[PDB]
Amino acid sequence: VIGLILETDEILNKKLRERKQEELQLDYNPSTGQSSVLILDGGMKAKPYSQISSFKDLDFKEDIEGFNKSICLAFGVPQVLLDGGNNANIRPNIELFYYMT
Amino acid sequence: MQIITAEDYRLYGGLKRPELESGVEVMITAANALITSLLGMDDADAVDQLITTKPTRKKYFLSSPSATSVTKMTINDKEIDPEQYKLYSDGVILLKFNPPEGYMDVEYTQGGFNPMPEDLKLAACMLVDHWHKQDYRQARTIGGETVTFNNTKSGIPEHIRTIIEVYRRV
Amino acid sequence: MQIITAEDYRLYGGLKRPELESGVEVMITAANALITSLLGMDDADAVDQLITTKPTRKKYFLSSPSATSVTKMTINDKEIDPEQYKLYSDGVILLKFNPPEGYMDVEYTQGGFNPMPEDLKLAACMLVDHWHKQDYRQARTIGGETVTFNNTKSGIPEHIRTIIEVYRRV
Amino acid sequence: MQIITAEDYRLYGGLKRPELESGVEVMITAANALITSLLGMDDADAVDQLITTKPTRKKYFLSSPSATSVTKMTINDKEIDPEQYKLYSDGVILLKFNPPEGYMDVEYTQGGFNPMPEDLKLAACMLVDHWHKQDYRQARTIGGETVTFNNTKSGIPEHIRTIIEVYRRV
Amino acid sequence: MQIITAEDYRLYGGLKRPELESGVEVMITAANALITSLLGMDDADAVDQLITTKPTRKKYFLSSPSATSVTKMTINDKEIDPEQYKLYSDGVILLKFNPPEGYMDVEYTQGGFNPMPEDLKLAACMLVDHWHKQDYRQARTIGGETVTFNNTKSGIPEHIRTIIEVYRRV
Amino acid sequence: MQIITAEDYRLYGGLKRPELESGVEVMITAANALITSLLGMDDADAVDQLITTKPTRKKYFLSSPSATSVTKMTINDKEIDPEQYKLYSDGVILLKFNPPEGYMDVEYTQGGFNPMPEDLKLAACMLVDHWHKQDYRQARTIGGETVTFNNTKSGIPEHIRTIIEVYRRV
Amino acid sequence: MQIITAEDYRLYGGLKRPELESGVEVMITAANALITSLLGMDDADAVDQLITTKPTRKKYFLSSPSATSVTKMTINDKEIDPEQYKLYSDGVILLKFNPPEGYMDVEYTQGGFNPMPEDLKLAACMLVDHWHKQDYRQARTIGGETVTFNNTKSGIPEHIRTIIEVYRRV
Amino acid sequence: MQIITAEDYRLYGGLKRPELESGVEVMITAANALITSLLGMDDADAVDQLITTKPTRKKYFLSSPSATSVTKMTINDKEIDPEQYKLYSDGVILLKFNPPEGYMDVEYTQGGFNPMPEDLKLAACMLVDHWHKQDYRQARTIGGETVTFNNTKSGIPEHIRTIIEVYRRV
Amino acid sequence: MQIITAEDYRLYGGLKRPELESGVEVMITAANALITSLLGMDDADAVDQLITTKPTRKKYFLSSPSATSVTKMTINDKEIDPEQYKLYSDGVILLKFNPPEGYMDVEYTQGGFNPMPEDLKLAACMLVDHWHKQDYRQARTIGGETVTFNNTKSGIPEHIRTIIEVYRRV
Amino acid sequence: MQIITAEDYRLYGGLKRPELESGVEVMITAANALITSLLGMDDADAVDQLITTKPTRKKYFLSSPSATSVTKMTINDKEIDPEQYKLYSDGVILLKFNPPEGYMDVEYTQGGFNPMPEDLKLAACMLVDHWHKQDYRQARTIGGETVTFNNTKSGIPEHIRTIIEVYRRV
Amino acid sequence: MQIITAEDYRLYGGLKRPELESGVEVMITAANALITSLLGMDDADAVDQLITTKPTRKKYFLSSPSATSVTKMTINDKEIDPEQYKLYSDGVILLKFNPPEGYMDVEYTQGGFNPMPEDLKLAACMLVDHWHKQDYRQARTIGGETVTFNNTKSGIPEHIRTIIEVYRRV
Amino acid sequence: MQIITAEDYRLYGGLKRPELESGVEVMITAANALITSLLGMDDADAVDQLITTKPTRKKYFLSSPSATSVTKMTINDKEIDPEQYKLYSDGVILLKFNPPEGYMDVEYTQGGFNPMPEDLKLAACMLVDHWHKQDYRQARTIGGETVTFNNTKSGIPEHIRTIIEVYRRV
Repeated sequence: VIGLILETDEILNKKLRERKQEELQLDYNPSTGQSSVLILDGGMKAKPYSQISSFKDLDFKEDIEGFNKSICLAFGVPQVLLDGGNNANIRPNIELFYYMT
Repeated sequence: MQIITAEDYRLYGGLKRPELESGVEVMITAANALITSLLGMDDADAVDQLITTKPTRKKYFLSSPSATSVTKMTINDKEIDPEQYKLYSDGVILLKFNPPEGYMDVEYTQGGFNPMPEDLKLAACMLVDHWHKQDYRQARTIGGETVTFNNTKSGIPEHIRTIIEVYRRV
Repeated sequence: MQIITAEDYRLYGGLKRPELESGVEVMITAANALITSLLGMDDADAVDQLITTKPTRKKYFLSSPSATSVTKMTINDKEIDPEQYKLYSDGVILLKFNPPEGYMDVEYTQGGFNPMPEDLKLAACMLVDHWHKQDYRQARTIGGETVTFNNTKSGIPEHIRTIIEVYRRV
Repeated sequence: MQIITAEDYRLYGGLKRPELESGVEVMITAANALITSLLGMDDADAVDQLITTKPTRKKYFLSSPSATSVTKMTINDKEIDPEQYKLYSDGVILLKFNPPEGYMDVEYTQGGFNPMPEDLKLAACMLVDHWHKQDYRQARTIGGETVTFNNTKSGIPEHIRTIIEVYRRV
Repeated sequence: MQIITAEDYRLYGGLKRPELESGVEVMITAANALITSLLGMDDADAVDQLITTKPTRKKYFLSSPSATSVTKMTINDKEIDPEQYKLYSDGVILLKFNPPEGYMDVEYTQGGFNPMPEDLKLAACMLVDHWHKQDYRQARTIGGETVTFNNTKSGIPEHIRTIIEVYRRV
Repeated sequence: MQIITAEDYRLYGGLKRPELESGVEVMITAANALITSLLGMDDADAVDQLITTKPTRKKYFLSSPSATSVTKMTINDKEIDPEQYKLYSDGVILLKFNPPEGYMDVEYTQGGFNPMPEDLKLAACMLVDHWHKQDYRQARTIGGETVTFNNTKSGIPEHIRTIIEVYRRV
Repeated sequence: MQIITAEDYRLYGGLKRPELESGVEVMITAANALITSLLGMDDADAVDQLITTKPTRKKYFLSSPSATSVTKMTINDKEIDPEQYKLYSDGVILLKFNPPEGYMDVEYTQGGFNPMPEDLKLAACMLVDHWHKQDYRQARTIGGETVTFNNTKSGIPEHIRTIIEVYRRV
Repeated sequence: MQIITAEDYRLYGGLKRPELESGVEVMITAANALITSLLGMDDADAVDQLITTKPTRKKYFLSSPSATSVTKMTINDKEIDPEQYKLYSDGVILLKFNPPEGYMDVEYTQGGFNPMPEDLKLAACMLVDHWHKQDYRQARTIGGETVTFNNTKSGIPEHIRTIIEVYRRV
Repeated sequence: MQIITAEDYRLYGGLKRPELESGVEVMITAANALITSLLGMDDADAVDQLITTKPTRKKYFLSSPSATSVTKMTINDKEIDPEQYKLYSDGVILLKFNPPEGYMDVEYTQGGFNPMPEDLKLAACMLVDHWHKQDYRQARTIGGETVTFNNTKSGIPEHIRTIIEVYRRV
Repeated sequence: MQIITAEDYRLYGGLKRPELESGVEVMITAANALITSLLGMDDADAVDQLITTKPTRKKYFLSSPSATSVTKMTINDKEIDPEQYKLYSDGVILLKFNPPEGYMDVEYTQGGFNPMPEDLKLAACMLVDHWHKQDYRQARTIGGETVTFNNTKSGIPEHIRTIIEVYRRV
Repeated sequence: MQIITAEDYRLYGGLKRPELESGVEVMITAANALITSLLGMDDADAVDQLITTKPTRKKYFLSSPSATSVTKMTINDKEIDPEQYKLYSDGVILLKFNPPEGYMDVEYTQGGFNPMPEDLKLAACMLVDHWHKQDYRQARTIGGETVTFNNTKSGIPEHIRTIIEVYRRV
Repeated sequence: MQIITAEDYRLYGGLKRPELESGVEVMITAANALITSLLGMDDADAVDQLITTKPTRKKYFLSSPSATSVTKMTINDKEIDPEQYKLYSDGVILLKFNPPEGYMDVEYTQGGFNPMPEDLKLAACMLVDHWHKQDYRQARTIGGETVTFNNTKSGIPEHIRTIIEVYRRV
């Protein structure tokens, strides 16, 4: 995860660059900071980056639910037995489980 | 600070006249002031600064990364003994305890470049040479032998610019 | 302010004539005024300020960061004793209490560059030299020796620009 | 206003003829009028101004920030006592009360540059020098000594532009 | 209007011939009419205007900001006495009452630049000099002393353009 | 129209020959025609117009804003008395009543530039001069003294363009 | 049409030879045909047209706006007496009734430029001068006196283009 | 078609030799064929065409807009008498009845430019002049009298291009 | 095909030597081959074609639009009598019946330019001239007389390009 | 560091004078310091570093990749024996255990280029040659033999830039 | 490594002096070091590497693809016999078993270009020649014979760049 | 590989000296190595390759498309007889059976350009001519006869580039 990507066409003293990096990270976090404005001097630019592979792409939940239903399918247990059911689910589904499986 | 002075400017060149020219005497001091103001330094024995403080933040950064020691520390008008905070190599100061929310007042002593780096000496010498012979133009022709000058970033030429940017955070 | 005067101009150059030229005499004080109005300064013994104030704001910024002290304080036409507010190194004034919502009236005394930096001295000398001989053209030649002049940011050339910008917030 | 006149033009240059040239005599007042209408000033003893009023707004801005004091205030055709409002350093006027919705009729006395800044003095002198010498072309050559002229912003030259912009809101 | 005439042209330059040249006589009045038509003027003793009117709008703007007074007002064919309206410094006319929806008919007298600004005099003189000398090309050379001419906005050069549009709304 | 004729062309220049040249005599009247068809005029004593009409529209715009009066008015082949409509300063005709939906037939007499503006006279003289000697090329030289010509907007050069455009809606 | 002929070409120039050159004789009529087909005309006594008919459309547009009158109208193979329609100044024809959906067959008589405008006369004279001389290259020189020719839009030159476009809809 | 031939080429210029050069004889007919193929024409007495047909389409467009008459008509192999269709001025043919869906076969006779326009005559003369001497480069120089050549659209120069595309749909 | 040969090349020029040069003899036939393979032809008495066929498609397009007739027809290995299909002016073949889905095998005889167009003759002559003397460089000079050559589209220059493109699909 | 010295600079050239010039003597150490601060090193016997620590991190990276060994490691003010952490070839240090959340204090000894690299030697010799000879302008002309200089990235020249960037991470 | 030495430099050229020049002697080894650190090589008998390991990964890539063999293997501080892992032609090591999650410690011996490619020899000779002759400028002239040097990618010129990049991953 | 050697380089030129120059001896073999490394070739009698294998993939591609035969095949450490796989014309090897998932080990013999193509011979001759003659600048002149050099893709010029990428995948 990245908050900012600042690049400069000139070399700016890795030790002090890293100190400023830490200061600027801690200063601009509302939990631990009291600043929200950047005045970049000397020609330093801020690259308008974007997240490459977001977590929203990995929509595994439907696949995981399918694998769970398939796993419960082989043994025979109805899916309502594992979850909660109404008056119209619990005893009919328990009867199916016992009898049929 | 005091980076060059007449002796080092003379050593940079091969000047034979015992007395420096009229234009260079003020030019040296202007170069020293401009270098120390570009880098962010301010020549001062001690500095007072109001750092905002929030809980769950146990490191606060001083303005000058060349801070020697903290004379006294204050959070909402109550001094804290030097045992609770420790100042590290850079301007970072770390607090052993968890500071209460409010405002922080620290008075530290600034010590900057006691061994003076030679890069800054060369950069200031190049600025004063850049100003003495009036070479801030895009190009200049003298009869047949002409010169076109280097690109300028933020006014100052490229070489002085790169030296400054190497040292432009103290 | 008063940055250069004839003594500093003559030290900058090697002028031999006792009396300065007709054009330079007014041009120096005009360059002084342009520099002092360009950095944000306004030469004045005291300044009156309308600071809007909101609760849960304990620090307010004065217009001139070169404020040595504040004379009297007023919120909604009532004076506050000096013990309840403290003016820090910059133009910041810190308020111990929570201000009631309204308007502020603060009168402070401006102290600007009592030790005058030589950066502004060189900048003003270079600007008045820039105006004396007409060095405000893209290029100029007399015969064969051509000169192409420097890029201009906001009118003023690169060198004056960098000096001013390094000192353009006081 | 009246910034330069023949005496200040002659002091700017080194003119030896007791009588000014025919062109410069009207050109001086032309430059004067152009600058005094270019900065936003309007040479007038008093000004009438229609400020709209909305409740919960206790500060109103006069057109000219160089207002010394306001003679009388009229909201919806009724005068207001001077104790109910106060005029600060800039053109702002602060009302103690909440003005009812409607229109204001304020008559204030303009005081503009009682001490004449020398910045505008060079601005006008350089304008009249710009016009007397036909310095409003991209380049001009006479034989071999060619000159390329400065970039022009909004018609006016670059240096005059930066001076004007430094004083372009009075 | 009448801005320049032969006397102002002659005092603008140093013309020695008692009689003006044939080409300048018509060119002067051409410049006078072009200036008055650029700014939006209409040289006329009185002007009739159809102002659309809507309720809850108690300020209407006349065509010419140099309106002296309203001779008579007609809204939907019924004259309104002078007491119900008041014409302000600019072309704004303010109505005390609430106008009914319909059409307005105002006959006002225009007074424009009775004290003639010297800016427009200089601008018209510069246009007529721009036309007599046929300096409306991109560049022009006579042997070796070449000239490269200034950029044109809407045909007219930069200097005349800036003067005009400083005064191009009255 | 008839803007220039031989007398005004000769007054524009300093021509010494009594009889005009063969080419200029046709070029003058052709320039007159081009200008009068370029501004939008069409030289005609009276004009018939098909204005579409809709209810809740009490004002209609005539083709020529230089219409001094309207002769007869027709909506759906029925005449309306002059007392029921009024023609204002521009080509606007105001309807007292609400016109029924249909088509309109108005015959009006155009009065165009009875006092002939001198801007059009100078523009047409400059255009016929532009055509007489071939001044419609990007650049031209004869030996050593070269000229680069002005930018052309919509064919006609910048100066003629600005004059026409300032008068291009009559 | 027939706009120029040898007499108008000779009056345009100052040709002394009683007989025109071989090249110009066909070039005149070539330019004539190019313009008369360039503006949109087709030189013909009468024109037949298919105008599509949709109900609720009481105005139809003829091909040539220079139509004098329409001899006969045919909608879906049935003639309509002239009392049911009227042709206005332009090519528009207005129908009193609602046309049934179908096709039209209108025969109108074209009258184009009975007074020949001098604008098109200069257009054709300048075209034939453009082709005789060989003025259709980007640049040309003979020794030292070079000429760079005007920008060409749609092949035809700039001035000819603006004249044509002024009349390119009849 | 046959546009120029030797007589028209000779009267275009002033050629004195009784016999045309070897290179021009082939080049004339080459230009003649190239133009008639450029415009879309094809020299042919009769043309067969498959027009697609759909119901509710009562107008079909022929390939050549210079169609004189339809010799015979065929839709799905059955001839239709000349009474049901009528060919109008352009290539448009209109059907009185409603054609059934299928395929359409028409044999018409083309009559193209029987009065030969002088525009194509001049265009082909300039084309063959363009090819004869090597005037189809970007520029060409012979000693000092250099020439920079005209811009080319689709190979053919600007002037021939504009004539062709004024007539480029027959 | 065979477009030029020595006779037509010699008639294009004015060559005096009886025997052609060594380079031109092969270059002519190579130019012929490049033209005949550049336009899309392939010199062959007969051509076999695999046309994919779908139902509800009654017209199929042959490869060469210069197909004078079709010899035999095959759909899914069965011959169809010539009474059931007929080949039109272009390469289109129209089918009376609805073809069963499958593949088609048609052998047709190509007749291409039996009357040889002179456009291709001129294009091939210009191309072989283009190759003979090295006229495929951006510019070339011999001493002082330089030539800048024309732009090249797809290798071949503009003139050859336009001729080929006009005939690029037969 | 001390990479070059007079002996290696002399060996780079062929300087016959036993005693070095005044300018190069300080220039050597200036280049040395600029490169040793440009590659990222801080010339120091030992370094203290505040490394933040998180659980599930077993490998931590020291500031300088040229770390030889860690004298002592301190997590939240308690040292840890050398047997439980290990430092690999680069600056990375591997922890056998899972470190509790807090901060680390590591004191390591830097060893930088014990075998002197000839790349940096050549780069520094090229820097001092670049500064001694006035070689930091875009181009320079001496009579007839002129030189335009290399492109500069971040002020420093191109070749020195590539050498540094090859070693700009130690 | 050791690529060139004086013998291969002298064989590359035709140098006649027995002793090599002072400048070349250091530049040779400088070029050697730059090439061997530019390709990614690092001259070392053995290398230790921290390879992160995850289960279901049976192939790990060593740092240097020129790894002759691996001496000892360590995963979480336990040695694995060589029978269980095999190192292939490149730096790839294939593991028969599934590694437990943790860290890897491998010590391998690198053999780099034992038969030394002549590509690197030519590249290093050309680079050291590029340096001896101060050929790192954009262009250079001595009198009349000028040379413009080729583009530089990442400092090193095109030819050296292509040779390196072809061998820049060992 | 071995493409040129001294005999083929001499046959490329017309060199008369019995012994080749000192600079060409290394340069020839450098060109040979560079080309054989550009195309992807690696001079080796046999090569071991790790091909990943997945089920339902019955064709795998060898690293070198010039593979002669497979000496042995190994999937998960078990040799497969030569009957189950067949190597085709390119590097493709097809498997009759369905390979189980795992890793594949094949050792094949590379045979590359046993008849050496003349294209690569010419390309290497042009590279060695490119390097002997320092033909690797943007432009170069000796006196007046200048040369501007060809564009370079990835360092190597256009002609060598096109030959290489004609053969750049073996």
